Amino acid sequence: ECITPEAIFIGANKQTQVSDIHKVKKIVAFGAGKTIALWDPIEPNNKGVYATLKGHEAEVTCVRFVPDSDFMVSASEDHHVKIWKFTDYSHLQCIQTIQHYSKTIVALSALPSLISVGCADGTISIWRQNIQNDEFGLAHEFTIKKGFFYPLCLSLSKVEEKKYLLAIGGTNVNVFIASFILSDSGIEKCRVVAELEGHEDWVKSLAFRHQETPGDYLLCSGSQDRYIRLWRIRINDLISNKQYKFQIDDELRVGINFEALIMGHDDWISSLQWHESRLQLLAATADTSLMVWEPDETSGIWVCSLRLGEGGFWSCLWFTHERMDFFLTNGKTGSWRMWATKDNIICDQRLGISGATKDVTDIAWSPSGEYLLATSLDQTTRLFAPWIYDASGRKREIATWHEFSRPQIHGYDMICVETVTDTRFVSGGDEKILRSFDLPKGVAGMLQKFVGIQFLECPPMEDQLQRHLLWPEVEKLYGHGFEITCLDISPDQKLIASACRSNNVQNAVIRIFSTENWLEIKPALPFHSLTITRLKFSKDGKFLLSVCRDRKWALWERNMEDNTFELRFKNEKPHTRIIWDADWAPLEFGNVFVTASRDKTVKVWRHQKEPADDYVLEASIKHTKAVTAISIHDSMIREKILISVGLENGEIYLYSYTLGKFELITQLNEDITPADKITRLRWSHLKRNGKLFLGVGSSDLSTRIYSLAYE
Repeated sequence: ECITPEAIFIGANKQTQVSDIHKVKKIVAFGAGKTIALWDPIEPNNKGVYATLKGHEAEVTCVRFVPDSDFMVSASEDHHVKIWKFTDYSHLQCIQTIQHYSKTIVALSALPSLISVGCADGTISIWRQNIQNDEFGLAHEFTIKKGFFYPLCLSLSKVEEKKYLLAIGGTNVNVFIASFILSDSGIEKCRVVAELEGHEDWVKSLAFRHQETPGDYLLCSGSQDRYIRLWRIRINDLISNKQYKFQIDDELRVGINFEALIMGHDDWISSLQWHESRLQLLAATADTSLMVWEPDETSGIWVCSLRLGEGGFWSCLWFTHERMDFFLTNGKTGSWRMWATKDNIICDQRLGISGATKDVTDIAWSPSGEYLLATSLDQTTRLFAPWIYDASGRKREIATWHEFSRPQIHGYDMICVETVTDTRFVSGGDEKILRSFDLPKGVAGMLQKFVGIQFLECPPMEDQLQRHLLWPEVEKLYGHGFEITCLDISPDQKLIASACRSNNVQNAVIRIFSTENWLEIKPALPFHSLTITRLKFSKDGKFLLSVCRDRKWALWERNMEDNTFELRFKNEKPHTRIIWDADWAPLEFGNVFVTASRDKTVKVWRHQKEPADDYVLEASIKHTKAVTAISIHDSMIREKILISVGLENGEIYLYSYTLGKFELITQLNEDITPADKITRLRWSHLKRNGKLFLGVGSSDLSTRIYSLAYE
């Protein structure tokens, strides 16, 4: 019936220009994979990322809000620049795609009706939007003819009406200042006027400050030489030592001069944010330092008034709310850290957002269905759960989801996870090893307090997730040099089934381990196939389903006394292409399993004793793209079964299936689905708040939660 995007967990890209914040709305927009994630940093219920803007075909690199407007500019490694416009108070849509560039866009800077673009081929362009429509047209572009120079940062400043400055920093030790004038349908008098020198390495961040005092404002530059330089700009009323004068025209005379030097002892300068209207400077560095610099009240020299954090920080943001001011910054794990201060004196850390930075490979709910696990190539296993209760046992108005634990942070290329119990899980990958972990005492009391799972003031901070909420490894299992591809637990939680793929010599094999003694049950299952893509124990544990890349499926009958297996059913032409995923249906529906294949079809297989004893094809359904994930809900909804279907391009479908007929409940709106391959779909056993819950992992970089309302 009704579908809600409950939660989106996606990590922030690691570039210095990826993030920005709307001055009026306080909405944080940052590049996250191919998408632009939107975060309300001060939502009353602590909601994290609530939407991801799709469109770019490669990693988003720059994001900037057009000041005093409803527009937003973004850039990507796809060489494109996109113009977005607000449709409601919180969401935007793409209105223009600039395909003028051949290499990655590196820097952006925006002012009302103006955009400054920097490309990795050396091009610097000025775009101003037409007045009739909202389309942005190329006004003029040029190049700094200094070898293979290309810009790494840009900053615009409106000096007077129709007259602008453009700061350029990149692969050069000098800050280039250009000046142009606004004219009918473009610009003129655009040339480089000054080369502010002083830095000793590449300039990585630039930012002009606004004119609180008419005609006298500041420009801060950050370099890879660990320093920040402050430059004073004046107009008409100007005067070692140096000062770079130039004329924007026969009636405007600018004078720039060095004013202050800061830091120099905390690695590269990652990001610099001025604050409106106070005269303070926020700086993020590459050694995980976030500092506020302001001129002393007595001596006037610049001095650090606040220090936060300690790796590295890439971007930082700054907004004021309720007489306090908030500091944002993203780290190596793609997580946003946040602080709040009455004043530069006191502060406390506020709840942030988190997510993977590389493709999400697998997910798995706990047997109870109260939390979700997800692994990523970013070498982390992450646990997400809803914040249902406050500290007093009262139920929160909205149960927003958060990462409550990071069981693993140093896992080499995991591609599969599965929960043994509510307190233990197993994980594997190309390590050629299978690791199992227990739920520690700390995480326990936290899930019990805020999530209600029975067995501080708010969910964890990034500090606690990186080195306190790790699960202790309890068991090492060796595949004897064979890479793992997937696994499953028997319903009784007494058996592991590990799928190991072929080394192009020996074929695939299924290894069975006991959860009690963690010893292999030695009759290993061989194959005439190379890569098993998914194993699944039947609901009653009687059979072990198998699907392979070479288009086959095979059912292994279980001996309930010896815990051994014997091939009983097989099919060598059930599908035309790779079978990516399979899942059983509730026994109350029958003896049924479903397959999903690269051949774009989902097929249902029901057991029949009639001639012959075998699982035969019952129904099929074709799609537009390859089907990569499928999940049947543990319970039955409206006397039928509920099937979620994930495609290679990110689309998700929800079906109700009865004997011989599929029924499209709905295709999830294109604005809430992932932007790439769904790697796993998993319903949650739990029914809560009259809602079913669906967990999704994708090459998006994201782990997403959806709800479905039935009764």
